[PDB]
Amino acid sequence: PQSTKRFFIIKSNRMSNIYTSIQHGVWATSKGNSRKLSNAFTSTDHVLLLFSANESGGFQGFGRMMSLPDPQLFPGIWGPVQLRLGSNFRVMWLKQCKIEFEELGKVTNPWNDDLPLRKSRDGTEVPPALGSLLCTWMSQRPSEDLLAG
Ligand SMILES: *O[C@H]1[C@@H](O)[C@H](n2cnc3c(NC)ncnc32)O[C@@H]1CO
Repeated sequence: PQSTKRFFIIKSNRMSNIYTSIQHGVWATSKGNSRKLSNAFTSTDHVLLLFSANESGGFQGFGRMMSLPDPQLFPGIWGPVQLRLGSNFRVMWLKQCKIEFEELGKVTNPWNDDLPLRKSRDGTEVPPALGSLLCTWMSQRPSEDLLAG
């Protein structure tokens, strides 16, 4: 499928990887999600990534996928978990913020089996009407210095 904008929820089990992503403009995901994001990148004008650390209760910001996975990009930057991930790709964070899932009220995702937004696994796609609004709301918040600490 070809389209203008697509939106994916990214989960991280460690805050340090979010900090590394922000400092270096890089991400990597599971091998299966890497194929999904790669297919989206080559078929979509803009692939937006909405970042939510595990057990953080919400989103820390969003960014645009800028390149395809590349084994030569920052090899091994995540440590040994690199072995369980696809290759690294460039991401440009467009906003760092704090928005809790609870602030959005009850929201479910029709592209993810009617699961609550807060129950999204890594790589979950959201429909464009919802994804666009999530990015708009994030952009309208004050920027948060996530690297504080
Ligand atoms: O639920 C997810 C998730 O939080 C985690 N995940 C996926 N991709 C990453 C990265 N990329 C650098 N860093 C930390 N955690 C990550 O994996 C589980 C699924 O096993």
